[PDB]
Amino acid sequence: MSKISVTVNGRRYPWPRVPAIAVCLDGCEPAYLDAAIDAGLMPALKRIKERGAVRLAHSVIPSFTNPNNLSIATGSPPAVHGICGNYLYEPSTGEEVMMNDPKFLRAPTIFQAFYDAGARVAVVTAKDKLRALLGKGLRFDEGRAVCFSSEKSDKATRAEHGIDNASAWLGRPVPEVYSAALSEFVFAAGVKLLREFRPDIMYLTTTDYVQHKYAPGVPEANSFYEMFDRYLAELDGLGAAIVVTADHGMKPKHKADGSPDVIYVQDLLDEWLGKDAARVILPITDPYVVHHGALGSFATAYLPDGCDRSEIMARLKAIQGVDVVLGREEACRRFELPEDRIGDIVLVSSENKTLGTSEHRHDLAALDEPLRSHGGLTEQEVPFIVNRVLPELPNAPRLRNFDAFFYAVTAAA
Ligand code: VO4
Ligand code: NI
Ligand SMILES: [Zn+2]
Ligand SMILES: [Zn+2]
Repeated sequence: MSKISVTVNGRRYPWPRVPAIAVCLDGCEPAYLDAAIDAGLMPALKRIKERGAVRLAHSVIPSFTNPNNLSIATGSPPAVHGICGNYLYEPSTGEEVMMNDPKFLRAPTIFQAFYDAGARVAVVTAKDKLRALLGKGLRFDEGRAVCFSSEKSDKATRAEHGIDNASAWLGRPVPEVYSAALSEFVFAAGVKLLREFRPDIMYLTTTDYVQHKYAPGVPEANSFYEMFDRYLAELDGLGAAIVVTADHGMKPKHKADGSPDVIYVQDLLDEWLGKDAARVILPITDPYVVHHGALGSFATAYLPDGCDRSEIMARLKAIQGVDVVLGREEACRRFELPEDRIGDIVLVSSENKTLGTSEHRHDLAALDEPLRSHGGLTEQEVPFIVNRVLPELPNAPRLRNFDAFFYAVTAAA
């Protein structure tokens, strides 16, 4: 007998004999897990690590939520699926269109590929805009797919989500968006789906609310992972093959005084090239939000015609805090990004600095806690833990977070 498989974006996925689950712990710097385990708060993960396969994997660069979640969902980098930020910039017209609608996804998900082959597939996200992206190509008329978010769980319908009101179904209220509970709801939904729906393939993804606010090992961070461990214990106990990984890590990005340490890339380009001659894009989050939430460690810039790119790149690279400056061609090759959705230059900042646009209008420092963020090479390294024996499993840099499903189904097969 030849074995059954599903081929997705040039990778062959064996059919899982038991449910195959990937859990994306948003912003989970490996240190978070080390600290919670050391505090005796994660007995299940502690045992799973001991008896399973423990690795570190490399995220996609930019180490942001959407590019990484979509890489995990498709088993491919942004050069294939097309989601390399939160919004793209039109060189002419000067228009900014969003990178949140599914029509911008250019490759099928593993979920669709398995669904189309007859599998039972489940996707639970914390935020609803990711739900729509991740759910592309799923159908809800055969009782074989479930896809909803914690955020809009009470709005779920059979015809569009595969379930009528996930809040009522789970027996928990819709959580606050800015809360640990938004992620807890995902884990609880995942367990109930495993019990009652028995998916062949399931993805659970969360938010990095807690991680942006609290460093590894502080009480509020520890309590989050303590909470997660309970659900991990239940999933593991139910017999699923599980990969626990993250979309990206998290580092402190604040000066000694606790204020954001920022390099304002637009200001610098204004002086050298003329005001608004170039356009700096910060892919971390939506461009019409200004409350310190738009600070990450990766930026791209669209330069005016007939300017010296090589000269502009050399000046930025000389700045302390700017670790990597590359042209579109080199950046797309190196980070595996699509050329048609990236600027003329790509900038990556140092470990404890971020990249902003300009100081005129600035970015409003609203929340108190010292800045923590991601996007750079220093948030690329993520945990990759499997609850099965897998001695051949590679390690970083060969192992990617978007190998999660490949190894989940392999472990399940
Ligand atoms: O939604 V994010 O983990 O790129 O802040
Ligand atoms: Ni909850
Ligand atoms: Zn994230
Ligand atoms: Zn984040």
